[PDB]
Amino acid sequence: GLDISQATTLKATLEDVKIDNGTVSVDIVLTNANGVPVTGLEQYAQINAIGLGIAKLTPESGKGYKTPQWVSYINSVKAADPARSLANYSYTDGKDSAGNPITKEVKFTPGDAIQANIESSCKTTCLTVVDSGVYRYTFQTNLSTLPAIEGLDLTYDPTLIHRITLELQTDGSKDAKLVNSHIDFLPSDNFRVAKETETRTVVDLEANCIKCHSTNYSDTSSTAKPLALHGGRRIGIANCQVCHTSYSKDPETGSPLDMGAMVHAIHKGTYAMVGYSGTAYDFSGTMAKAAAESGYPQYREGKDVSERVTLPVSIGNCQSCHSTDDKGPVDAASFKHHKGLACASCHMSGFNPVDNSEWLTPPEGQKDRGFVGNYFHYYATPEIDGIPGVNLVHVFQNGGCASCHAEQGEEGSAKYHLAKANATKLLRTEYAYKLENGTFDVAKGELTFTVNWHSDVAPHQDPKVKEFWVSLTAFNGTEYTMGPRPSNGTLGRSENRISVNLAKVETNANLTAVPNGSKVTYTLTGIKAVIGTSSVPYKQIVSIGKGFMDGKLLICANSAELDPTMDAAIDCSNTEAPIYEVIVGSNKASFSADASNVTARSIVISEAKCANCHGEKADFSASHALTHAADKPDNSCGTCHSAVPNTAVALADGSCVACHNGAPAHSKKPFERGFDFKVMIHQIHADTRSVRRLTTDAATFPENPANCAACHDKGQLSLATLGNKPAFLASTGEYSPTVAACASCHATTATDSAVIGHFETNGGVYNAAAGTYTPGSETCATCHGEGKSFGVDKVHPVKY
Ligand code: HEC
Ligand code: HEC
Ligand code: HEC
Ligand code: HEC
Ligand code: HEC
Ligand code: HEC
Ligand code: HEC
Ligand code: HEC
Ligand code: HEC
Ligand code: HEC
Ligand code: HEC
Ligand SMILES: [Ca+2]
Ligand SMILES: [Fe+3]
Ligand SMILES: [Mg+2]
Ligand SMILES: [Mg+2]
Repeated sequence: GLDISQATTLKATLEDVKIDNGTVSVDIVLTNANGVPVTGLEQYAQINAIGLGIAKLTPESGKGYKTPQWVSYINSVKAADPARSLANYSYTDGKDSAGNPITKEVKFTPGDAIQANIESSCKTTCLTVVDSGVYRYTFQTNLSTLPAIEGLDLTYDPTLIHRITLELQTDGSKDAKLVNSHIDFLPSDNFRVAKETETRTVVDLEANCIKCHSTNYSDTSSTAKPLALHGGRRIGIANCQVCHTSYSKDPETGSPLDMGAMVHAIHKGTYAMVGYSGTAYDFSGTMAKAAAESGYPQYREGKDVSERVTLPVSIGNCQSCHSTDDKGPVDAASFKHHKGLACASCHMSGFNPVDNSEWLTPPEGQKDRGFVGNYFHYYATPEIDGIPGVNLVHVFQNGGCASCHAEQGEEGSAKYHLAKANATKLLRTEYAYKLENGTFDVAKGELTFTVNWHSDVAPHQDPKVKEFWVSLTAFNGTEYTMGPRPSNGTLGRSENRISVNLAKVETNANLTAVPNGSKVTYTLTGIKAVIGTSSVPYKQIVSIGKGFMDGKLLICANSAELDPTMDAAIDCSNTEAPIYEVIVGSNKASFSADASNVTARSIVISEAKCANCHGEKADFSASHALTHAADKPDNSCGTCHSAVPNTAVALADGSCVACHNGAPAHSKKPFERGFDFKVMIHQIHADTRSVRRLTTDAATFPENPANCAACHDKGQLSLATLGNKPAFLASTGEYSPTVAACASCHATTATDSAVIGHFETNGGVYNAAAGTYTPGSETCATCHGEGKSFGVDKVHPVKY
């Protein structure tokens, strides 16, 4: 009491107990959710797995500090399956400068390989009940009778910190009756629990991975996507680390299984390897491309997986995964120290000591540092590096050793990796500004507003300010509407938006700036529109007379400034240094007839949640690269199309919805790739968008898209006023607001006419003629609003 077969939850800790003579054993305390010990395991006919592993944490040395690494005592040499040993291939991608197609090559090194593993085949056979719920595992594996493996030192050493892991699973259970636990200890100190500061953690699931990954292991829905590997049984980092060691490899490809090398390459979209049952897992998507383009008979659609990982931050954004704020692992700084496979996993993509065998020999009369060392020291170039434009050899020759080789508490290559992110923070603080409310004299066509700038050197006088965009958008109090595309006007070519570069006051005849210390008052004139049936520029700005103003300031920063006590900002016309751009947003101010506030548009998503995956203050100019991207936002087509820059900053306050709303202007897309913000964002992240503008690859969303709480906070989906918004008029017809929201996943076309009829029965319109919907007519909220009978929070797999 209580019997395993009536237990609904298991919790286990193998925190307990220890070994001698090479013979290892450990106690497993198996209990309830509440903590009633579960009895009868050792007899149980419904056990799926019981696995235990053990490993020592060996030290490493070289120039500077290098972190310790796990060695499993349990290992074996695996041979490659001949028919699943992947062949080399190539594929076309893009054109060179002459306009000729570029061919890329992907290369492998199939061959026998070491793999760390655990003890899985024993199960109950190794168990002796010792107490209520408390079992005892003695390893079949003895530390003394371990078969030698070439290159690997497997000798037992009680002075080194040690790990044992448990994976335990019953009744086919993906969560409730699944456990991974582990114990680290120091055998020599009578097997005492290791201090956090003694073992090796490096990354923590919650501090480092959860910002993007789902850990809803029990998720039953069709779109579940929890981070649980190997049939669903492996979920804890501490467990990964025993098998995914620096020496393990996939024999079919030569790919490393080292945890860092594997994790960097997966998220960079370069990793490929063959796993259980000969399934090829290609994280680049290029295998499927090659198969399509020239044949590749080892790729089997519907069994092998070849899809490009689409990471929502830069692979250079280390803080996404490695803590720098001292609230993660105590050994978090491990990422600052050189380690061949880690460094190579980004900078040496696609190279190997067989196809790049020259790099095994240093240049004449230089020291041999191994394959990776020699690349970093001698052979790397900007044209070939895994991060294009990077020059490692120049840092070797010119930047001093402490650039990569770090003593404990030094920065090492982190000085290069975090430099732009750090300077970005400082410059956003230093150039912070406030927009005051504007006074719009509509009959005069004149908007006056004041910027509270950081100093008495105004934006147009500061050569480190590349551009300083302020955009104003009409807002009628219900929802933004872009409207039809007008003919061009002096200030822009949109009915509802004007963007003006305040840094170019001296050459803009419509713009005046009057400084008063730090405060600069700007007067923009020529905002005039004849109101009738025709589309004309500023038509809504003029007829509504009010709305919002948003700032997007671009500061030029010096990419060669690495010392954080120096000034990062640099004169934009400087020619020595490569320059990168720092973005500084603002408050969202109002404009109106007397400069009083305009009530804020409702907030229906969480800024912080977008930032979990995209990082803080992500920029989306590059999302506007397809069409008229080089047109400036004060100039004709660029008013809407610009990427230089796109003039929105924040994600949750409706800045994007100023354009991405239910009334796209011209060359309209159909619903199934529609322009309206909720429709677009739902379709991208749920892979229901028929076509993405800039890539043929579907987003690889690391959460469950039906987990509404990935983006929405509790209380944001009441749906109470949603039916009062304007319908979304797509190319072919219009869709009422709640319909557009739900059908973006549920019905991107009229495939299932029961769903469509459900919409039409309850006040909804779906691909109807323009003007059919009357705001107010949808009655969706009564049943689907949060907390109702079929509430969006009850019916989807949410985790708030
Ligand atoms: C206003 C036009 C709407 C819209 C846009 C939706 N609903 Fe409903 N809905 C209700 C019930 C009882 C179900 C079935 C529940 C179940 O089988 O578990 C549904 C189903 C849906 C869906 C899912 C359709 C699909 O199979 O993909 C969608 C997208 C949807 N609804 C949207 C209940 C109600 C109501 C109770 C009287 C009301 C009113 C509405 N729904 C209104 C709307
Ligand atoms: C030892 C029992 C393992 C533990 C614990 C974990 N993994 Fe693993 N994994 C292991 C091996 C030997 C292999 C290669 C198999 C081969 O055929 O050569 C892998 C493979 C992966 C992969 C590649 C994709 C796949 O084959 O499914 C991934 C992404 C992976 N492993 C991840 C991973 C994670 C995150 C783990 C902790 C939750 C983890 N594995 C534990 C062996 C073992
Ligand atoms: C998740 C998508 C990551 C990003 C982005 C970066 N790193 Fe990483 N890194 C990650 C993991 C899961 C690990 C393995 C930890 C382990 O159990 O081995 C690492 C490891 C490294 C290491 C090696 C650390 C060590 O073995 O002690 C280094 C040197 C490293 N990472 C550097 C690094 C840099 C510079 C990054 C930004 C440019 C970066 N990593 C990103 C996960 C992820
Ligand atoms: C990054 C651009 C580096 C700079 C600058 C320097 N070194 Fe380096 N070195 C680097 C790597 C990635 C490696 C491989 C490490 C591995 O685990 O494979 C090496 C190797 C060495 C070694 C061997 C011992 C070791 O620390 O692993 C030595 C002794 C060494 N490098 C010396 C060295 C010196 C003297 C440098 C300044 C003139 C120097 N390195 C710069 C990366 C980089
Ligand atoms: C991807 C997760 C990486 C890992 C692993 C490593 N580095 Fe890296 N490196 C990466 C990026 C995205 C960049 C460019 C940074 C930028 O702001 O543009 C770099 C750059 C470097 C540099 C500077 C190169 C130059 O300025 O020309 C060095 C010296 C460097 N990287 C070294 C290095 C070492 C030694 C690593 C192992 C600890 C290592 N990198 C891992 C991305 C990634
Ligand atoms: C992780 C669970 C995410 C959450 C939370 C948010 N986004 Fe996302 N998004 C994610 C991925 C993996 C991708 C694909 C990235 C790629 O390179 O293709 C995206 C994509 C976007 C895009 C499109 C970018 C492009 O095609 O140019 C947009 C505009 C976007 N995401 C916006 C966005 C918003 C506003 C979110 C909060 C409501 C948000 N995302 C959350 C991963 C995740
Ligand atoms: C008008 C001034 C815009 C604002 C403000 C925002 N976007 Fe936009 N976007 C706009 C247009 C005219 C286009 C068409 C394509 C082009 O290159 O001009 C787009 C397109 C997008 C897309 C394309 C997605 C796809 O079809 O797969 C994305 C992902 C996108 N825009 C994102 C986006 C975000 C997140 C914005 C707020 C930061 C945003 N846009 C503002 C016009 C305008
Ligand atoms: C805002 C008032 C716009 C201005 C000014 C111009 N365009 Fe545009 N365009 C706009 C939208 C919202 C869209 C997407 C419609 C959708 O439903 O997704 C477009 C589309 C195009 C296209 C099609 C390619 C595409 O990215 O979808 C083209 C070729 C195009 N726009 C050209 C174009 C030109 C030449 C303009 C100046 C004469 C111009 N656009 C202005 C919105 C707006
Ligand atoms: C977004 C910025 C991420 C963070 C932070 C981390 N991961 Fe990730 N991971 C991300 C994406 C977009 C993908 C592809 C889509 C998907 O979820 O399948 C992944 C994938 C993985 C995998 C492979 C899963 C599989 O198919 O076998 C692994 C093993 C993985 N990610 C691990 C992982 C770890 C350990 C992280 C913290 C150190 C982590 N990721 C952070 C996006 C993001
Ligand atoms: C991030 C990738 C999202 C996930 C996951 C889900 N939604 Fe969403 N939603 C997203 C955005 C960018 C928007 C528009 C935001 C804005 O400022 O306009 C929306 C909007 C909605 C709406 C309209 C709500 C309203 O305006 O009153 C609804 C009804 C909605 N989303 C529903 C919803 C459901 C039920 C989800 C889980 C199945 C869900 N969303 C996921 C972004 C994201
Ligand atoms: C993508 C992010 C979605 C949004 C937006 C909406 N829904 Fe959804 N919904 C989505 C998925 C992938 C699923 C399947 C979940 C599962 O457990 O397999 C669902 C489920 C439902 C259901 C269940 C009943 C049914 O007949 O399917 C209902 C009733 C439902 N969803 C309603 C609904 C409404 C009203 C939405 C707009 C407010 C809506 N969903 C948005 C994915 C997404
Ligand atoms: Ca394999
Ligand atoms: Fe035309
Ligand atoms: Mg002027
Ligand atoms: Mg564009």
